[PDB]
Amino acid sequence: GDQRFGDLVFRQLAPNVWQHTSYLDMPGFGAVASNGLIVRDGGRVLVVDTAWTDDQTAQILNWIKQEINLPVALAVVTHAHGDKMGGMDALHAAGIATYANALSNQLAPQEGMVAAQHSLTFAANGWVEPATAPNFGPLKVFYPGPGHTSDNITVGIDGTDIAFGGCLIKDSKAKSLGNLGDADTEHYAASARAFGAAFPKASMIVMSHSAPDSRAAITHTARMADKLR
Ligand SMILES: [O-]
Ligand SMILES: [Zn+2]
Ligand SMILES: [Zn+2]
Repeated sequence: GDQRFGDLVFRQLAPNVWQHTSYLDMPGFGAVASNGLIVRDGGRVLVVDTAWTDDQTAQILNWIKQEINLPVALAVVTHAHGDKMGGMDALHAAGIATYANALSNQLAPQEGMVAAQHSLTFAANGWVEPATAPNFGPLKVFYPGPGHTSDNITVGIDGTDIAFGGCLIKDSKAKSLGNLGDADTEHYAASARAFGAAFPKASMIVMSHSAPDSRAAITHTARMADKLR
């Protein structure tokens, strides 16, 4: 099913929703896939997450030009690590307005990333403060608490069965929680469960480093996270 386009892979998940996948060759971990999303909302496109690098992110935009040929109205990036924010300059060179958690933008420089141009803030229940998320279309942005990182956010796609956990969530057969270098080991389990609770009807869980899975990804991730505390 998957479309190969240069060194990236694109898979349609639902009407109007595609998964983008990019790779980085890192001894110790093989060629590491990272996934994000592309959403068509009528006459515009929305992107969730960059690729690892600026060049790869430019290739995402080239795939969008070829396959959709509509403007990319905005991108939201789900925390300040390179698999999610490595390509910010490519977005900015393309004139795309970029959004991230306020805390991601503050952490971006120390993580070697370029901040998004706009900051999202969150209400006490975890839902994005509306004034900070203009024109988000079907993207429903939720801060579940600290986990994979302090700043990690998640995104549901209204009108679909899809919720994106980014690097917070691992698939139901995952043998570890992957990169824990910036993790909050105390709060991870709860944050994973809060993601699930925010998007109860989402039966397709999309994530950064596994193929899409059932909601067993959420329960399994949270059980792996229980053991870090
Ligand atoms: O990451
Ligand atoms: Zn990360
Ligand atoms: Zn990651």
